[PDB]
Amino acid sequence: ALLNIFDIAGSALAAQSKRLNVAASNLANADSVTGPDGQPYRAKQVVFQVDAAPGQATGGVKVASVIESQAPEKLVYEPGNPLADANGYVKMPNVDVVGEMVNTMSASRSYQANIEVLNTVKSMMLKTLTLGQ
Amino acid sequence: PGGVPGALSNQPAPPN
Amino acid sequence: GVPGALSNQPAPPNEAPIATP
Amino acid sequence: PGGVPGALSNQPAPPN
Amino acid sequence: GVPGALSNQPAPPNEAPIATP
Amino acid sequence: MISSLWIAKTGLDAQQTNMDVIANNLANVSTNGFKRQRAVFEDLLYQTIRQP
Amino acid sequence: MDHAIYTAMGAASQTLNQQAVTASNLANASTPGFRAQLNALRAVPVDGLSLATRTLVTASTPGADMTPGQLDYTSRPLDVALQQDGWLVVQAADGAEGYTRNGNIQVGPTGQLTIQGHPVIGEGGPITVPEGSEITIAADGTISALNPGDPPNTVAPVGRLKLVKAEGNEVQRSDDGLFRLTAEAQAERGAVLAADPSIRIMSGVLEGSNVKPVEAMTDMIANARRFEMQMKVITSVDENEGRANQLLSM
Amino acid sequence: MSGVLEGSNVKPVEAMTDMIANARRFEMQMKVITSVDENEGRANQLLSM
Amino acid sequence: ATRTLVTASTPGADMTPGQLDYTSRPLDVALQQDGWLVVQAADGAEGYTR
Repeated sequence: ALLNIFDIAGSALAAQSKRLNVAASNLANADSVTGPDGQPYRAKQVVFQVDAAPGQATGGVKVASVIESQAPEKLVYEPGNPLADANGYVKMPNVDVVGEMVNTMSASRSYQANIEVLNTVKSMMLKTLTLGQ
Repeated sequence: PGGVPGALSNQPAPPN
Repeated sequence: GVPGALSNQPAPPNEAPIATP
Repeated sequence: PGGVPGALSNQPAPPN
Repeated sequence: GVPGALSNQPAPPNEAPIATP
Repeated sequence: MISSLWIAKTGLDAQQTNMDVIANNLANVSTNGFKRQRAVFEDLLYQTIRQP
Repeated sequence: MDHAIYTAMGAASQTLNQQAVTASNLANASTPGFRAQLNALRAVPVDGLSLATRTLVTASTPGADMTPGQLDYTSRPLDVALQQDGWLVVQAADGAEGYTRNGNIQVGPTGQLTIQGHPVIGEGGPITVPEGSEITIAADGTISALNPGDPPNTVAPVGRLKLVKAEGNEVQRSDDGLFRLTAEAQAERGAVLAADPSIRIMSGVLEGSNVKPVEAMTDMIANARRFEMQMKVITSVDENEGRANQLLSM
Repeated sequence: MSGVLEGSNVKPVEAMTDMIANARRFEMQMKVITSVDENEGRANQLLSM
Repeated sequence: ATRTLVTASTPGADMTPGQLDYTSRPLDVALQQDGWLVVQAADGAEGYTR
């Protein structure tokens, strides 16, 4: 069925947009020292998984949740900082800059691929309506 | 069934 | 509240505070 | 209703 | 089977060990 | 703060502090009963990314 | 995408990790009794079906460099330097036993010997010196204390520093910079290292850091070139996928 | 202390490092902006027919 | 919640003492660390300086 392709590709587009948004947020806040609660900015990551509940193996993509990374927060020595711990260490984000740049580019590429899939399926469905004049 | 789609799942890691 | 669905109630107004108070 | 679109609204501002 | 063909069973899990046991 | 522009900045600051100590020692040569200073440095916490 | 970008990206990120290790080594070029960290790339091949073409790279630190360091002559009887392959023993942060090379021994007001704030360990445990007394350290670690006011005939031994022998392959740098015995080495040599009577120390000389500058420079040059190479591969892969996406049209 | 004057406490190493980080952080933001702008065009073209 | 913006703030100032030059002037005065001179501000208020 070509109609379900609309839902599949729309889900893919939304998920990749969310992934690119997470990557952009990580890139922007790579040097943030604090948040509103005084906690360091932890790198965010989306969780991709299929959505084929009505008895299928393939159904597209959906973002289950956004999770903060468990890699070690970078400790910088600064004793004058109000946020420094007992040893004088301040926690800083664990953002991987090269990783987030590659994530941005890859998300853009797969987003574009899904755009092309949607356009092709729309063209095919348009051509179908002229079956036998 | 899935995980982080990108850098955090395409890098070698120690086992659990 | 599944994203992309339709709900009777409007979405709550989002806020981005720089300080908790 | 609505306000300034674009840069001014999608920028953090002091609460008021 | 040959790459790009169709099989009846899933491919085995992909793992890259940093150091072999 | 790419973790390599911070680590080298820390070293630059340490060398500048050592140079300040040396300059203070040299400027106070003619003073009476002056005890020379010596700078001592220690590396900070080592961060373990992945266990052996 | 083509996951070839995820190989060059890993190679570019591990290069930044290597640069962060090298810069950390360079920052400690004046730290007394410092052991430079060794950095090395290791290739891990991804196993699976069908054609093995992907081999990722990770930065690892195979121990440290034990090459004896420089000796600065400071005319101070408390600053000692160890013979090559010899370690001083101190009490670690969590009440454990750790090894070091920093001989900058300090005397507190109460009379206890410390190194970098950690208590110094002898054969009798932590060493307590008579309060406000001159200290001389022998070649084999014996400590002589002279009480001010009393004649120099009063000089008598008090305690002996614990000096141990350990190679590079046996010790591992803990997170606080203090070396400790590795698991395999600990299982064979016991929990606590017995003092070696053959270890000699020199009083009045302080050991510096063994950070080799030429190797550091060459490493930074090579790291920059490798990072640029991976960036050129990443750009090529991205450009390839951008056109390949045109196959889905019409 | 009389007869001495206190100058500024601006650290040059910190300022230079901060300026380098600022420049190379902007460039990345400009790359992300360009990527999003390029992405929006094909999404807009999706609305045809 | 995927969008996290960033804003640049100035958390006070740096109070590390600066360089001290020696001008043979009896009026030039320098203060010990964490010490301030007191002046009368423009708006009739009380201000502290180094």
